Amino acid sequence: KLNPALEFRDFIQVLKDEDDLIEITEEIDPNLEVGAIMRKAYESHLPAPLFKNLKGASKDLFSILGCPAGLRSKEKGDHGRIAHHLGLDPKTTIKEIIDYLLECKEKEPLPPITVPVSSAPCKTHILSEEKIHLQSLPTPYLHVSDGGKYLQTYGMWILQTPDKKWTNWSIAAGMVVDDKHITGLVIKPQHIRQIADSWAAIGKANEIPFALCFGVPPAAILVSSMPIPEGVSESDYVGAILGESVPVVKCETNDLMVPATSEMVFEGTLSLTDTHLEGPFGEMHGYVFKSQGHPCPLYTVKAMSYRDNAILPVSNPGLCTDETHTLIGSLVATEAKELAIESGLPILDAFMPYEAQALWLILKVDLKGLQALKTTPEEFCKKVGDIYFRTKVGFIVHEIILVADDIDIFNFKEVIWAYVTRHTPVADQMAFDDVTSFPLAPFVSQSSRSKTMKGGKCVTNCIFRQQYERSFDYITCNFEKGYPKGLVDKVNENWKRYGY
Amino acid sequence: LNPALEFRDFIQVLKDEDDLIEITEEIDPNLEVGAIMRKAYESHLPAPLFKNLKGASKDLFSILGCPAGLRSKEKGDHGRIAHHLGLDPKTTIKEIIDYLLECKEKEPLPPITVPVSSAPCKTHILSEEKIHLQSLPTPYLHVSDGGKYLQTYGMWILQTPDKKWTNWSIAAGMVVDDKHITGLVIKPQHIRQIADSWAAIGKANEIPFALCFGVPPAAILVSSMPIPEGVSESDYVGAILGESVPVVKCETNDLMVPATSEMVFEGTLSLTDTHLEGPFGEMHGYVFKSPCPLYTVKAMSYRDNAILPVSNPGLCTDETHTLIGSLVATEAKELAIESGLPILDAFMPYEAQALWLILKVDLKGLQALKTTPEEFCKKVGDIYFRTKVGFIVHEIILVADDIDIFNFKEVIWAYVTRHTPVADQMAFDDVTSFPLAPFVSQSSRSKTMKGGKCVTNCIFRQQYERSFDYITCNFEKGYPKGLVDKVNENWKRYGYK
Ligand SMILES: Cc1cc2c3c(c1C)C(C)(C)CC=[N+]3c1c([nH]c(=O)[nH]c1=O)N2C[C@H](O)[C@H](O)[C@H](O)COP(=O)(O)O
Ligand SMILES: Cc1cc2c3c(c1C)C(C)(C)CC=[N+]3c1c([nH]c(=O)[nH]c1=O)N2C[C@H](O)[C@H](O)[C@H](O)COP(=O)(O)O
Ligand SMILES: [K+]
Ligand SMILES: [Mn+2]
Ligand SMILES: [Mn+2]
Ligand SMILES: [Mn+2]
Repeated sequence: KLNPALEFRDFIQVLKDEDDLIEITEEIDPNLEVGAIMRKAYESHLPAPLFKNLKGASKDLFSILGCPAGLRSKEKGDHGRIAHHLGLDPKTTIKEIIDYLLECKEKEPLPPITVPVSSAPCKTHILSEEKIHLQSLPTPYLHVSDGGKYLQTYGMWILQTPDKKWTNWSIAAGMVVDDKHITGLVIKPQHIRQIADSWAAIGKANEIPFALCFGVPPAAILVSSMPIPEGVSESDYVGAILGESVPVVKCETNDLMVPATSEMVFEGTLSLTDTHLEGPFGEMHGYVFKSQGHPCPLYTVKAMSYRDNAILPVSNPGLCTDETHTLIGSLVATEAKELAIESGLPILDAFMPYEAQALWLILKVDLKGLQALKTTPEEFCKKVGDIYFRTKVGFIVHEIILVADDIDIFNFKEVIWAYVTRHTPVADQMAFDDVTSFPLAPFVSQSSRSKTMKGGKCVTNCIFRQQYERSFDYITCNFEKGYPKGLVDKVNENWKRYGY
Repeated sequence: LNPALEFRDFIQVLKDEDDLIEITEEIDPNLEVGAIMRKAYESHLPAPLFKNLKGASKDLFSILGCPAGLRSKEKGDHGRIAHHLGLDPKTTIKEIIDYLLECKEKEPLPPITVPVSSAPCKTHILSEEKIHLQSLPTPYLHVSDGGKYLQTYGMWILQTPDKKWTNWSIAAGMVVDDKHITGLVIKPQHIRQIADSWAAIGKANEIPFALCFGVPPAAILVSSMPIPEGVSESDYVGAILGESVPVVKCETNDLMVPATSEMVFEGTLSLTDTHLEGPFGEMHGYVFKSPCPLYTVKAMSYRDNAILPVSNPGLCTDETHTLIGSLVATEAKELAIESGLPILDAFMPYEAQALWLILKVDLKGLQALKTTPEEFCKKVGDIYFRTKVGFIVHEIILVADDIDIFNFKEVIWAYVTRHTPVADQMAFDDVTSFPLAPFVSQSSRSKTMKGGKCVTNCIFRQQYERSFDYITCNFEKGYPKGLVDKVNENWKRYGYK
């Protein structure tokens, strides 16, 4: 019996059973080759590559699994890979996946369970400080012009507060610096930064304990990507999704708990006072820019542990569609739907289209609910923007687009139609000048707005004026919706006989 | 086969390409014609030729639908459009546009009168009391249309009182009763400009016209193109064809009609005698439940087994996008060259329902102007939105020369990643609005008819000044060609099926 949500290796096996994984046995260079193969597979929605013979590898360190949450063909279920991180039927839609995650918020949180070390495959091999050699690993060089090799693209950073009440799991990119050090972005408003600032506040900025875990339970890596509330430990919600506690063991060199079935675990201390230049790194909007960036904190690795024949999962970001659109975007959408429900807005669904590179959040609006409020477009846009852009859930989003409930927001052909035909350029767009800008957006990073970090965000009204007051019946001029059902069925029936 | 010159040769070349289905079973012109057309358009399928319409006579008529719809890439996807011009069927939309511009530099060839005996449009001739427009199997195209639309891919002919300008153009035309048709006749369209000349000398109620169906395909393409005022479209159609269009006189007035037209209607137009028109399903995808001039039909002439060509507008992609959009883009490129802007290409993406005009900028030419985003956006908007060529266009989008503007994947990528919402958009408040845009028609801007247009800057600030090298993070552009080729070569050996 396979349990893909609880075991990374069972997740591999079910993708094999669905012919959605290719074991590549010939020699592949971690320098560019891995990365280009991944981009080709993401962009035509093809099977996930599993590289078994990397140039420079040892028997144990490591294989690479690329594209762990890319899209695949509609026949097998196109979001199948996502659905298997949650233990759901491979044909489940992304609307359904979202509404499942919201149901699991109502279930009892189950905290992790400690198990004996001999039951943790992550403890099979252990390396102390003098045996750590990060430059000897077959780490990938993923994009032309990247500043280094990125070991950490699909692992889980684990940090805990000084008072021990909140342990955080999240994903952020991590670059190998030298034989013992990794560096990466630690920016507001992310929780990794909030926890580090709390270590600085009690005098320990140069010695923050961390763990970095690869090939965790798939449900854990997906909740690592999700912006749940401050103070809530990811592990307890992951337990609710699994229906059982995640099994964990303690680190060798600190008090943190790591999943027992991890492929690889790195441990150490993070310093906010000892910094290094990071990047460049190809990013979720499709670009490598040569900008040297701010200097970033340094992670010092002091121990590692791993399984026999260990597998590193990898994400290679860029043009749609990859994990930075299917996870970051759809998990912002999950929490955006939750926020509409708690603040009383009449939203049926939310979604971040892949074609818009996770910059556009579409809200599908219930028209009876909207009419009950007896409001105007100007007041509704302000209320919505104030809810979303002044909170952490809104951070990556630069344009919020409001459409009526006759639009399938999960179909980008319906969304681009409503966008160009139902909003007046400029006049139907409300600017928010004083809110936090998203620094990765290229129109921000490559402007003066990078110095100031405020504004450039908008709410765009694609709801007709009459739709705020009452019913408004119009015909949509295509085959499926423009003609009555009986005629559609008759044309579909006689299609062959006509001569097609 | 000369498909640019003969409508029946166009139908045959489509037969030879398996791009035409002769439908022989009985089909109702009430909704069924329309629905079949929509299904064909939307999956880029072969054009339906309806041979046995309920209510038809032997001669009046069949319907060809989807004459400038898209087809499979294997056959050439703009093949139908290339055939209107006599070009190879795999010619790209880029090459089609550039061909139309090269044809502006050839010598115009005015029409040539031929004998009435050699002219098929004269095979059958009806006099005034033999006109019965309600006995034609005219299509009822969209649910909630305000009536039956006979004129959707025919050619209106109007001439100035001095005889020096003959205009050919397309505009929708709805049957009102047994003798009368009504259509939109609006500024700034040449048909309104010419009608107003007749009103100015006291003949607003008796303007001669003709209406022709199944014209030479090159003529129906130019009829949809905004060429300059006072140029008779016939003369440029001649330059395109490499010969004069062959024409014959109308029975009841002095206008000349193409000799091979399937059907010709003749009469007088009145601007002061109005009737309710519409609603009609339109180029942006809607019928809304929301008073135009009257055309009096006084004579008709037609071929044996005549064929009415039909366009049914709606969602992308149909003739309102492949012709109206691309021919605005053709004239938009001509205006850039004439005004001196650094534009390599222009296109109106079909996905944006012909509301978006994308302009591909040459960065060395832009850098040579020593300008800013604010000043360039003003310069571009002032050229386009204040002239007839910019009439349908509500957003102009400026991109650099690394974007293929003919591929909508790269357009939407550039759009969302390279402009700051609002701050990088310049509103034009005092220019004329397109009254068909749904955001205009369903707001109080329907009554003012000004504003709601903008130029959106999608060129990075540094690209106005100098080189700017970044990597595009996909497979074919992100990696060296050698490595791209190596991966493609070994793809099957890895295990991909
Ligand atoms: C799935 C995923 C999420 C990335 C991500 C990537 C992936 C594959 C990469 C590694 C390919 C590239 C860039 N990533 C970063 C990122 N957030 C961040 O602060 N820095 C990052 O470097 N994220 C988002 C981050 O995981 C979410 O915002 C979480 O909500 C953070 O958790 P938190 O709410 O506990 O802070
Ligand atoms: C190809 C095509 C073009 C339509 C058109 C359609 C098609 C199929 C229809 C019939 C399906 C629906 C609506 N159309 C109208 C329209 N222009 C207009 O003034 N009224 C219209 O009703 N046009 C565009 C018109 O032909 C262009 O604006 C020309 O440039 C007009 O020529 P002009 O420069 O000589 O005035
Ligand atoms: K998280
Ligand atoms: Mn968190
Ligand atoms: Mn004209
Ligand atoms: Mn014309």
